[PDB]
Amino acid sequence: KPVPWVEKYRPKCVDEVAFQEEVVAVLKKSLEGADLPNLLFYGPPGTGKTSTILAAARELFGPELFRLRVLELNASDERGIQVVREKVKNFAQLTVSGSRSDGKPCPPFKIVILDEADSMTSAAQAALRRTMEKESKTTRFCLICNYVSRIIEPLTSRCSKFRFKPLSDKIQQQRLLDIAKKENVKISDEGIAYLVKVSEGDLRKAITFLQSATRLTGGKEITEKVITDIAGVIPAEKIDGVFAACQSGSFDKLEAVVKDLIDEGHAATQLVNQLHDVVVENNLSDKQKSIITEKLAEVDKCLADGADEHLQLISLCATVMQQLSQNC
Amino acid sequence: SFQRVVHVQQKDDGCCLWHLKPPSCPLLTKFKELNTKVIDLSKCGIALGEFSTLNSKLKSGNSAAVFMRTRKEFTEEVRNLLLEEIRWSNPEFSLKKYFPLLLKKQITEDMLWTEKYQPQTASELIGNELAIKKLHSWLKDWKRRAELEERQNLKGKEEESRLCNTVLITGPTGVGKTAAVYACAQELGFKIFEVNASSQRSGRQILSQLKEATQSHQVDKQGVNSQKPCFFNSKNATSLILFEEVDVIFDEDAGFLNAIKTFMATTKRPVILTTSDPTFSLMFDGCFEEIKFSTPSLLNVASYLQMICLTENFRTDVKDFVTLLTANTCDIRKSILYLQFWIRSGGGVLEERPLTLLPKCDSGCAETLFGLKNIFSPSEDLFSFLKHKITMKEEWHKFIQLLTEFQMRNVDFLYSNLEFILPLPVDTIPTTAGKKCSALVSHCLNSLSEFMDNMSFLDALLTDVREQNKYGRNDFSWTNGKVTSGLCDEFSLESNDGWTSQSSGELKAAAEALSFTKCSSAISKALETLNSCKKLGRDPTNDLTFYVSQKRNNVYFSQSAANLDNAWKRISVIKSVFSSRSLLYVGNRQASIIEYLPTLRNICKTEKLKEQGKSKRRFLHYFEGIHLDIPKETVNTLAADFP
Amino acid sequence: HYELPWVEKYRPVKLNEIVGNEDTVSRLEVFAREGNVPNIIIAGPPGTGKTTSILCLARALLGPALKDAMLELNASNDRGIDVVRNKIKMFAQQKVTLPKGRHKIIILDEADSMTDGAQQALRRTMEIYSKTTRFALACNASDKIIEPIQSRCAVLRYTKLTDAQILTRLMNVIEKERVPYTDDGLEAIIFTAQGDMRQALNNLQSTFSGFGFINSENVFKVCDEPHPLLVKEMIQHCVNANIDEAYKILAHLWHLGYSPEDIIGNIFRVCKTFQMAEYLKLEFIKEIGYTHMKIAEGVNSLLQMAGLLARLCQKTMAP
Amino acid sequence: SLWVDKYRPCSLGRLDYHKEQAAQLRNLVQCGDFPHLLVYGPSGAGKKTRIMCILRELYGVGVEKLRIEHQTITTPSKKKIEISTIASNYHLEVNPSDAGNSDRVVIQEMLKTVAQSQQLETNSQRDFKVVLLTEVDKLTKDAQHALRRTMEKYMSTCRLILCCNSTSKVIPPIRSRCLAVRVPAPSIEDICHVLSTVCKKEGLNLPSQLAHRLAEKSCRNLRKALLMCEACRVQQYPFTADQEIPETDWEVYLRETANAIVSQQTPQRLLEVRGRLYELLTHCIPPEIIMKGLLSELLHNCDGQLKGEVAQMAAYYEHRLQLGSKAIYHLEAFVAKFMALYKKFMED
Ligand SMILES: Nc1ncnc2c1ncn2[C@@H]1O[C@H](COP(=O)(O)OP(=O)(O)OP(O)(O)=S)[C@@H](O)[C@H]1O
Ligand SMILES: Nc1ncnc2c1ncn2[C@@H]1O[C@H](COP(=O)(O)OP(=O)(O)OP(O)(O)=S)[C@@H](O)[C@H]1O
Ligand SMILES: Nc1ncnc2c1ncn2[C@@H]1O[C@H](COP(=O)(O)OP(=O)(O)OP(O)(O)=S)[C@@H](O)[C@H]1O
Ligand SMILES: Nc1ncnc2c1ncn2[C@@H]1O[C@H](COP(=O)(O)OP(=O)(O)O)[C@@H](O)[C@H]1O
Ligand SMILES: [Mg+2]
Ligand SMILES: [Mg+2]
Ligand SMILES: [Mg+2]
Repeated sequence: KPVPWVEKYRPKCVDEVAFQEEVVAVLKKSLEGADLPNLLFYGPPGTGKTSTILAAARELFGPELFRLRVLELNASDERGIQVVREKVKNFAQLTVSGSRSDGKPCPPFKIVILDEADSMTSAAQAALRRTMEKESKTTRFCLICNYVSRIIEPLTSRCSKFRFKPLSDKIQQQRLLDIAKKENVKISDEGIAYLVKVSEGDLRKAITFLQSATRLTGGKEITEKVITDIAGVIPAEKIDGVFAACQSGSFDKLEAVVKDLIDEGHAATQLVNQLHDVVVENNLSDKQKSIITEKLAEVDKCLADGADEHLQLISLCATVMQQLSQNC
Repeated sequence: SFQRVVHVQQKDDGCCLWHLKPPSCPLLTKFKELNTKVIDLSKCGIALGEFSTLNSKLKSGNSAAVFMRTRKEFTEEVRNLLLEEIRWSNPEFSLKKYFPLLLKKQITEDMLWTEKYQPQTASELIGNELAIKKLHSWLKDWKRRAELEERQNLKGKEEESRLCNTVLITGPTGVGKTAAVYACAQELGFKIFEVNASSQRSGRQILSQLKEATQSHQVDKQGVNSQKPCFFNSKNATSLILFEEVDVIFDEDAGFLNAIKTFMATTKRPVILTTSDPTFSLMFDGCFEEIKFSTPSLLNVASYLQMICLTENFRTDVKDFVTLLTANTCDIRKSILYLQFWIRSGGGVLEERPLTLLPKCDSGCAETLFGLKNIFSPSEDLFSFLKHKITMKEEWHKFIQLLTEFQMRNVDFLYSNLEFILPLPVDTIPTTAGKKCSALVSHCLNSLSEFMDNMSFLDALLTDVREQNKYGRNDFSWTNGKVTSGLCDEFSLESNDGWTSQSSGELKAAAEALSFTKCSSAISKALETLNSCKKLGRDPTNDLTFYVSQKRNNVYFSQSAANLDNAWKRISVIKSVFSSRSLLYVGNRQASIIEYLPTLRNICKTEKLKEQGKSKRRFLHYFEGIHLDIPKETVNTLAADFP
Repeated sequence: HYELPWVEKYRPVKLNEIVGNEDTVSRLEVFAREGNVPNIIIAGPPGTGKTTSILCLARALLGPALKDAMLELNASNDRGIDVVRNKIKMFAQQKVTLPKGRHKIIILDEADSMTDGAQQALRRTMEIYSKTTRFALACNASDKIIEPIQSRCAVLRYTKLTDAQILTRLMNVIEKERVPYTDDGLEAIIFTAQGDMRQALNNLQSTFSGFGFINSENVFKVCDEPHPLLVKEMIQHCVNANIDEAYKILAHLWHLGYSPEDIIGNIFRVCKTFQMAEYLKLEFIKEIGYTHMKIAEGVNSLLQMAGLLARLCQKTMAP
Repeated sequence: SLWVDKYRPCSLGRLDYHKEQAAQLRNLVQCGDFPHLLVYGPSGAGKKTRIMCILRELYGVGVEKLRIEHQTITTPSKKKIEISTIASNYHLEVNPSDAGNSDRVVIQEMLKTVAQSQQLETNSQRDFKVVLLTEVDKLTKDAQHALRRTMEKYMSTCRLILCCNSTSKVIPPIRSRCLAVRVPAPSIEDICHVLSTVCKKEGLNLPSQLAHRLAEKSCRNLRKALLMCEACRVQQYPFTADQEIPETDWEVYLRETANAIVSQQTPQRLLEVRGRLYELLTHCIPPEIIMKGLLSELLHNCDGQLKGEVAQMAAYYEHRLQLGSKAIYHLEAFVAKFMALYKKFMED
């Protein structure tokens, strides 16, 4: 029966998304003419691209025709682009007559909101280009991505491009305070600030983690322990213990440290992320930073490949220990 | 309309990065001018033999050797000598009880050797003895029941017996399930009504055409009754239904399983099912007596194939049919058909081998089986080619084509026979001079490590021809692996790639050949100095020899360097112990094996230890005392040791 | 008046004109001479002469009764489940009078395209009816054939034709067709057809119909491969560890429109017969295969090609 | 029904450790809109016990009455594949990684069957059927993309409970929606208390120091501790202070292989270690386990300088094994490279 939090407090219409000035202005200009061009939104996640395009779809159409006249699709389908093209062809072939009692008839074009458009190979991108050219005046395409450089020349040239700069910490802290006071959750500022810090500037992960914490510990305060164990973030004491173990130069306590990390159920990818984030912002030499970062990249490739966690972390910590103790 | 697709960016004033300028440092302003001048190809012509194995001289008279072999029929003395030679090769074979039978079978041919040497009697079958005696006893009891029914009819005018009306037979392909059924039926005079997969067998057709075969008599009971009506729709003899390949169900065969279940319920005549799918024993719901055909012993079938060769008046050796059976996984049908094709083509190689344990031997069957004679000269031998140093271009091409022909089958040829192919001694399992000896051992070990590093590189970072672990996971796993082939006529419609198959095959073959050539050359130059160490008085040959099992020395070459019978008995052990009722709900699979199985083996070994001590009888009853219903054979298997 | 293609104009009509795979063709010759052919499955690369071999064997076995006692099913026919159930079984049950030792032949070309249900049905109708009919099937990848048919057949292996054989039959066609040529054109045609007689004959007919003279320039103007002298100069620069000239020539190749796949294919084909040391050849082959799997997996840019160039250069300058 | 199963807790109040975690899970299911649960932690931490506990707190008592069914489905390459499944009228549990790289069917079509079964079944209790995909870490990237789109599409009909030992191979859009349940391995005193409770419920009185030795030998694996306690109960009726902890038999086989490699350095010993490793692989033990065991066994004998090099070598060849197909090449090549490193290290 209920809905998740992320789709609940998204803005209902345009002009309600803060921190954006010209994107919403051009969107309102396009909506006043009742004609949305082929649209491309690029920006880091948790910024409001999906919220903006869904608000524009709700504004131009009616809410009873909002779901019937839009189609959300993802480009990471496992069966190639044949299934995606057949779904787009089926959606564009089907036409649903609509009527609005507000006074404005619905525009004839249908909306295909396609997410993760930057994970697309060039052959599939050209196929999508020819699909969009086949339905130029009957279906206006929406492409969602973080990196516009991955989209090849023809689709990028024929689309209205909009950049979404991620929100500041104060704005998302205020929005999370509004969420907390709206949903009757007892909240201190420190918890919301730590949520913003562990979400890494993504409002979607912050909202999801807040809803997860307030449903995991119902009718109770939201401490830092629950947020840390829900976001998956390794405690900083563990990271400092890793750094001290590598600085010691003893392999036995190194093995004990990684065994403690593994037996605590801590993910190796998160340990690698935190280790890299601490290594690159320290007073280490550029040679040490270079070798440590190269080993971090190789180990992260091994992890995404799917090798053993314990051996990968042992090797990365051995490289870090040798690099740090070489100067000693 | 052509509206403006404006790139809109929230470019705020500042940030020192929106409006950037080219760097003023001298390195990035010293752009080298691009040159497009390549060499001209019109002046340089491609000489003959540059990119190929083209040579000016051509061999004439060495090839195109027609055989024109007119084999003289063997006399009694030479035949008896071959019989005693095979008897000394296989002392556990009753070779006297079969030779009049095949001699009578042989006494301008239009038969395949599968049907020319078709076993008329079940005693003429080879291997699977318990299964065929079980089937023969079951069908003899059915004959006794039919004769008793006829006696009761002539006079007129069943838990203790436990005669279940159906045997279900399961085993590998070509072990002789249909041969066993037919041999038993002809020996006891039954009449088989066969339902094949080649025929349309839908439920209404099979019941309305074959129910009265079971429910009623035979109108023709004397005369021609050893004939086999294959059912299709476009002394007295008793009926016997047989379903060949029951596991093969199409969409046209609508309701076949319900039909044979009605046949199960309402029969008065024997019903036999034959299938090679091991999973069909689980899916089918009914009461049936189970018979399993195991894979027959390699030496017995090898002696029988040598025997079929003898009755066609050729002599040969045991080992070549051993590796022939190994390549075909002891499939008797495939081996018999290839043996017929091979014998009737006049033979491959005429080499004499005087053995006592006389005509010339006909070794070289497995070489032509893999197509290696189309690559090599008839004077060339495989291991002779592999042991010596490869220098010429044509020898390199022969090596690459051999490895390519073995790479499409995902078989590592040089890896499996690595002991017998390296220039090192191989024996069956039953001070400055020392510094130089250890240095030689170190050099040999470094070469071996380098080669095996390239082999790991080849498996990991090179594409394989056939995509490994496609339907099951990797080898030695107890999840599944009974992946039956397809059963629908609809096409695959897949989007697989084709180029990266023969491209990767050439790549892997070339890399494996070059790595093995490097390793063998390094080992050769390492042991070129072994004579100096032998003169010094110290012999490191005990540390250089290779210890390999007896079963891998019985073949000329192996497609695998492990033991598959070992793996089969293991996989049977884990599947049988973890099919018990209580332990059937352990879901975490890896955890289940590495935690439950060694502790269970420890429990079994401790239980056997307390039983050998003449202790109380109740110490046997821990397994039954926790309601852990494990069969005693597997408990005895778990209680032996860890290999 | 019609120009019959030289593939079909000069197809062999006897089994003694087949070049390549001497042992299997000799056994097919003796089986056509004597008779009682087993159910054969001939597997090999495309173009090596499998269809021609089985057609010549069927012709020499049958003779005047080839129109009646032979049934041919190619991939362009139906070959469905009902076809295997009705038509093949009916031909097997058909009564045809033939001399002693001769059986009816049901040729089933491209058994790879035979669906697994049709194979599952074809098992028993291959097994029982062997007294009157025989089966001659042909494929490329024998793994696509289900294990029961391979159990029910004899598996004959066809290999890639050695370059001497394709040269000899190319010279036979040339001396029968008065083709003006040089030896450079011979080497270019043999290069463009890697053990493929059909590709060699088609390329030869195409360049003779296009330009009328057989040299290397015309052949690579019709076949339009990346030129093997350019790839040889690539490999020769990388032997000397000159990344600048090698990347110059590869940038030239890339700007001509050659794809990554045939570029790395041509690099491997030239590098296989290149004149260098064995260890350097092994490391070059290993790095070429690694880069080729990278192209296979989906990443195929100039950066990967130049990276392979850098690795090949550095394998020489590093011990 | 061993002590790992007879005395397995089925209620959320029975969990003696992770009491705050159990209370949080109970409070989550009191809301009635719990999301997909990605539960991770090392093997033997109790993930299966926790998901059965939250299943019993979620549904009625009928989730104990389970059944075993085999499902056979068609590959897109038109082949039939069969796979076991532990299921009930309330929940269905299917391991999807038994299909090799063809896990995408066992992900998608099986979820289609659960969706249509939930559309057919009605019991007025809850509006979803829990689908439990144990060992989701071993799924391929293509299968995990299929998993992602299926959770995006099938969320209102079924709820997904994924169990894994690591979220490394798990693609990040999967973890962006699933609630993370980190279940760490319980501490030494937790194992001692669980062993004491189990032995007291079995009518025996074990000492504290034997339970502590068993907890230290088990390496924070509760199931291994329970099984070793059961084996010790087999060995001796009283829990003596000199009770020998039953060592894992393939573990001491691996230790003997470690003494075999470290003892003699010759290609003959390399072939003997190869044969022993083949014998150990034929027991269906996964190759990463022998990799980790070999690392832990040979790191005792090496000095402090060689440990980092052997560690990096082990990680590199473990990744080569995971990328590869036959584990024997990568494993034995690690044996060979370690053999060469050892021989060139003790010679100087
Ligand atoms: N500036 C903003 N104004 C209003 N809501 C915002 C703003 N930034 C983020 N949000 C909210 O943050 C949540 C997540 O943003 P979405 O638009 O759904 O996803 P996203 O920003 O496109 O990132 P993705 O989809 O992962 S690439 C939604 O509930 C939005 O309403
Ligand atoms: N044990 C055996 N002894 C002697 N000949 C055998 C034996 N097994 C098979 N054959 C020969 O192989 C021929 C065919 O065997 P089949 O019984 O048809 O094989 P199968 O057991 O039916 O397996 P399928 O039908 O291919 S799944 C027989 O006619 C015999 O010539
Ligand atoms: N060994 C050969 N000797 C002589 N001519 C050959 C040979 N192989 C191929 N040819 C020629 O190439 C033509 C086509 O050969 P095919 O037999 O059709 O190829 P294939 O062996 O059937 O492989 P496919 O059909 O591509 S699967 C023949 O008509 C001949 O002209
Ligand atoms: N609170 C508890 N009290 C006693 N025993 C437990 C408790 N939690 C788990 N166990 C036992 O520990 C073992 C852990 O195995 P399992 O549940 O499969 O976890 P995992 O899936 O992490 O291996 C179970 O067999 C169970 O009997
Ligand atoms: Mg979105
Ligand atoms: Mg059969
Ligand atoms: Mg053909």
